[PDB]
Amino acid sequence: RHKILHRLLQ
Amino acid sequence: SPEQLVLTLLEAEPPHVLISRPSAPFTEASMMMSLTKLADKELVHMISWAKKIPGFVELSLFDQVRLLESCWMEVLMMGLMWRSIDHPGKLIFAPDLVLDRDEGKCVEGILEIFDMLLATTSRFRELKLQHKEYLCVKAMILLNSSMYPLVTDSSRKLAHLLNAVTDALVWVIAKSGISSQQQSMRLANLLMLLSHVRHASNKGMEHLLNMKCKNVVPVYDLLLEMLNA
Ligand SMILES: C[C@]12CC[C@@H]3c4ccc(O)cc4CC[C@H]3[C@@H]1CC[C@@H]2O
Repeated sequence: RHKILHRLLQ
Repeated sequence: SPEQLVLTLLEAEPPHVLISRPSAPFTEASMMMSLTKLADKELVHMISWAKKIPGFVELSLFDQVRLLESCWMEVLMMGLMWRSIDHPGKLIFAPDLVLDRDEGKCVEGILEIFDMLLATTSRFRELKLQHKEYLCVKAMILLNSSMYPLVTDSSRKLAHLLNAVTDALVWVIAKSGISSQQQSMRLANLLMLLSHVRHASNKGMEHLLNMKCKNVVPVYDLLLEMLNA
C-alpha cells in the first residue's frame, strides 16, 4: 500500500 | 533552535528537477504526461527533503508516511509558487517548462487550478515573501496536517517539531524590525495562505485522480502509489 514510500523512508 | 533550524531547512532544499516541453505542440495527454512525470520525480526528492528536517525520521514510520501522503501535493505546489513568484502570469514548473496561464486551456479542468496557483503566488508576491519565510512555511506544510489517532509519543514529537518551525518563522519575521502589530499581521497573512495552498491541493488531487481514471494519463511508481491512496 505504501510499498515504495516505506521503502524510501527506511 | 531558530537559526540552526532555518539553516537546516535551507540545506535541505531538494534539487530543481529538469524537464523540457515535448517537440510536438501540447495536447491534453502530452501536457498531463509532462506535469506528472515532473511531479513523480519531485516526489522522490521530497522524501529525501523531509528526512532532512530535524526530528522527522524520529517520528514513527506511520507518522512519516501519513504526513507525506497528506501534504505532497501542497508541497509540490508550494515549491511551484516559490519558483514562479517573480513571474506574473507564468508557472515555472522547471527552467525549461515555463507555462503561460493560457496554456492551461490545453487540459480540461486545469485552468481553474492554474488560476488558484497564480492567485496564491501573487499574494506571496504582494507580501514580498522572503526565502527564509518560504523555507519555514514549506516545512510547516509538511508538519501541519490532521493527524487523528491511528491504531498502529510520536504526536508530542510532532507538536515539538511544528512548534520549533513556527518559532523559526516568528524569528525570521522579527528580522524585518516592523511594528509588533505588523509582525502579527504578517504571520497571520502567511499562515492564512496555508488554507489556500490546502485548497489548491485538494483540487489538484481530485483533478489528477480523475485524469488517471479517464486513462487520459498513465501514472507510474511513486506518483501512482501516492495516488492509489
Ligand atoms: C496534479 C497536476 C499534475 C502535476 C502538477 C504539478 C507538477 C509539479 C509541481 O512541482 C507542481 C505541480 C502543481 C500542479 C499539478 C497539477 C494540478 C492538477 C494536475 O493533475
